[PDB]
Amino acid sequence: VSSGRDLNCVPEIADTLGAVAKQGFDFLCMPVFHPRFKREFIQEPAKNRPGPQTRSDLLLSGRDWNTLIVGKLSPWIRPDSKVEKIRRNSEAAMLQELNFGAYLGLPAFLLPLNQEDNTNLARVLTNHIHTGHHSSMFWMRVPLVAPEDLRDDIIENAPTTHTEEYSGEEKTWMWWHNFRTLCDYSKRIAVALEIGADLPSNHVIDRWLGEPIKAAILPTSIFLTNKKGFPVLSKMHQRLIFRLLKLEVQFIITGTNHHSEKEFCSYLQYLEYLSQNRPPPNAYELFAKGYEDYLQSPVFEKDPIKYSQYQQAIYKCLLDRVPEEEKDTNVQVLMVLGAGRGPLVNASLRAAKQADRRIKLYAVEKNPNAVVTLENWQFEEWGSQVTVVSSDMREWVAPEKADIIVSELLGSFADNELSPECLDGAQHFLKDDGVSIPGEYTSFLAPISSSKLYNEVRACREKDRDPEAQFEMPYVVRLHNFHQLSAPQPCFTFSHPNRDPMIDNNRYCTLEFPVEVNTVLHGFAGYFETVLYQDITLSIRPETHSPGMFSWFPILFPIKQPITVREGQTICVRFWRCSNSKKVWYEWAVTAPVCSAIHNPTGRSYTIGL
Amino acid sequence: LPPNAPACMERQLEAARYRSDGALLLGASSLSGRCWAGSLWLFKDPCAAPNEGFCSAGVQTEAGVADLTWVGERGILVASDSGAVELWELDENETLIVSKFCKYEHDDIVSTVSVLSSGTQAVSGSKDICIKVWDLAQQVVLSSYRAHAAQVTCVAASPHKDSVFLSCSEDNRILLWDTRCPKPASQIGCSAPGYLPTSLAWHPQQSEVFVFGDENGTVSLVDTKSTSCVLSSAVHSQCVTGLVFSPHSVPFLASLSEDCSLAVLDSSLSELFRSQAHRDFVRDATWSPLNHSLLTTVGWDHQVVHHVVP
Ligand SMILES: COc1ccc([C@@]2([C@]34C[C@H]5C[C@H](C[C@H](C5)C3)C4)N=C(N)N(C)C2=O)cc1
Repeated sequence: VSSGRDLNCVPEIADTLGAVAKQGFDFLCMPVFHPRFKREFIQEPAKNRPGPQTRSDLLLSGRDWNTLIVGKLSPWIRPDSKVEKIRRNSEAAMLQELNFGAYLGLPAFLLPLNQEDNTNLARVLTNHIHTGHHSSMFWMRVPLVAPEDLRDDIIENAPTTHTEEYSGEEKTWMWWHNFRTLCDYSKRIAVALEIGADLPSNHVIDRWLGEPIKAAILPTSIFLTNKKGFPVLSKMHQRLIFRLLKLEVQFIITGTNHHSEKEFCSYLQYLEYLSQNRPPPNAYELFAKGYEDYLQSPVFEKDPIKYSQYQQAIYKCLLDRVPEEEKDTNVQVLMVLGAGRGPLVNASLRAAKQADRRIKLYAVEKNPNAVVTLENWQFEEWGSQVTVVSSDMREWVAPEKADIIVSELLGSFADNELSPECLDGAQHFLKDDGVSIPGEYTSFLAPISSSKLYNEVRACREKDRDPEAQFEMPYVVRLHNFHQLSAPQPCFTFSHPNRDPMIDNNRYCTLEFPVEVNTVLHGFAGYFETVLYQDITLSIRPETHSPGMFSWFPILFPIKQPITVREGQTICVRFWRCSNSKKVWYEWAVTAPVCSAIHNPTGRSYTIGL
Repeated sequence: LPPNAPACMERQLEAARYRSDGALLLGASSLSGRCWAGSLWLFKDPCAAPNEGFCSAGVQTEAGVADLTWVGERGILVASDSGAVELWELDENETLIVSKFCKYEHDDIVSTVSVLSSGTQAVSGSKDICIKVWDLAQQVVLSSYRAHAAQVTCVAASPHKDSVFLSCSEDNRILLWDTRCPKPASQIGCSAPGYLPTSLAWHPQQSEVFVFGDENGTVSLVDTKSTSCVLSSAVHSQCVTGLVFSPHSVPFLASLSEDCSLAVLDSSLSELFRSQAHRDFVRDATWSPLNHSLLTTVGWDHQVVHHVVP
């Protein structure tokens, strides 16, 4: 566990850092200038105060400042104070403390969010960020519950607000939201979430899903005392620690030792005890460990579950097409479209031996690089049973019509998004009673909230192209720090073979998503369900997800501008699957609660080459 | 200088308290440099201050001193940055200052301390938003109160009532306390929530009236029973850090501020005396019990000024 110690009192910088390192802390959160040292910059004679203003930078090595010390803004600095004199002094002091932090080369600086108005605090910080490009981080100290809603009910004439306040309990998230909106979603500004004695309602903690949390501040006061006499945490407090550990945040310990009979190391020992006693990561979690939240613009042989289903689908199709009395006289002609390296071809052969039936295989692949792998396979192992087809399928005439056409939906050798158009142009060399594998597939859409992902898409602005083209294109992404706002609904379905007189792959779907929580819409997550044969299916939809299928990740359709969504409101999405004669593209827009621009019109930012 | 005492005194002087015999207690803290520690000093000769070589007693604390208060005639209550309330007992010969107890109970810097009328109990206000009632005999915390929403700026014990004390914080709240009530805190509010309260001072004779200074430099005279402001004056141009009454039968009010100036006011809050002697923030002020016309002030400029109020 990466952890740090928060101290507002450091008399000897060399001795204090050595003491916290002995306890097992990786870093130290300390003030760069004395917290009580109130400076004057405008009024005399306090303006001409003889120096130094703080401790020398030579008291620690450059390596120690860059890895072991996290900056802390002085508590007296109030840039949004109602007094003009305090406002101007805090402005000059904030710059003085921030510039000193950059002079030391600190990896992170702590600034507090303890009120509704932090506009001038945002203005001064944004100016410091735009004055020379740097990698220095800024951790915003925000509690889960405001201290006004945390106070003891001991004031006689002014008692605590006992009434229900759904939006009032989420006021702390709005302090952070308004601040980062003012700073124009800067990647250098993160959340240092402070956990109160009594946790708020689950909906308040759910607002922080998809937020850039880099630190978790845990005070000594929230720690309970066990039967032995050691610092522990409640089951509800432990639940949040397991959630925060998955987000890979840096847990910070603040306040004096309340369990005085045991040293500060006991507080850290419990956090390291929780990480060693957490639920084990599954095959899906262990596969994509470094691929978390990293979005790629639109490995496969390493998934055995995927081809096991294809093998079972062909095995079930063969038995249903040829009875036990015809297991030698009737030969089933199978056509593998987009054969690639031959995993679907091998799965087709394994199924024939399992069903004990006669098969004639045709490995179709346009990519000549993959044809080398197939032709080496059909000479060293397969033989006369498999006939590799590298010719242009539109010109090439089949010796006989196929019984079963087997293909993959997504893959490096598959046609991915162009699966309907390619299967429609392949059903001509298929028999009248012919079966297609997969026979059917449905796409699913779900509204998501992720301020972290929106900022990652925002960072994808490239030169020599539209400055908003990054929002008008889908992304393959491992959905980690995000929040699904509503249950995924079916968008469009395709069936193969399609014996329709007028085959049109153009689609237009309208989906209404009911949202029972206050949130901010950042985009839409795309999933899919596919029927290979009868009950045998493959799915990336979280509800019906195929166990151990890491080969396919969900797609993401982002929106140029985020949309505020209230409790009870409905998100209405309009999706278009557009198909021309030369290209195919996706167009999307939001109509409720507010209207958005039609994304990717005429496929200007994204198009799949037909 | 006496044994155990440090060779040099910290530049920033935070507290100056006159003992009933005439001796002066000094609280210095290091707010800049290599070491950010604090120190406690005693001067039987007030004119000898701030010179280290001519002092009665001296000692160095682990961290800087934020506030100080006399515990009878030999005890010294310390509000430390370490988040601990320290009690330093004076020697039988009054030459050494020994540490009786150091309890780390406040999560942040203890900014203000006030001994309750009995002299066996004391109250502490810290940046951790908490207020604690301490027992000076058993060295423990009797009650831990969290009524405020921001850092507790000032705590002032009632002159003769033990259960009664005042507390103010950056949440614009002035609370009148009474440990005899199930709900001890009572928000003694004004007609309009103006500027943040910074200093508190109980009246010595009238146990029902008090004075408070705000961050805008205004000092207000407020009665507890009337629960509304009747008289106030713009005394300073910057935050009022302290307010101290004289030992007179009809006391004079000494106002301290960050504008580096001292001010002495009457019952109608009108100015009588003003001193620009300090070139830095005026921290503490104490009237001599021997000479009621004499007033000693300290600041961050390492100056110990002795004034003669007319
Ligand atoms: C609502 O618009 C969407 C657009 C594309 C998709 C899908 C496919 C995959 C597959 C089956 C479906 C048809 C074709 C082929 C596209 C969905 N494309 C990718 N890369 N993913 C992961 C999908 O699920 C999903 C939703």
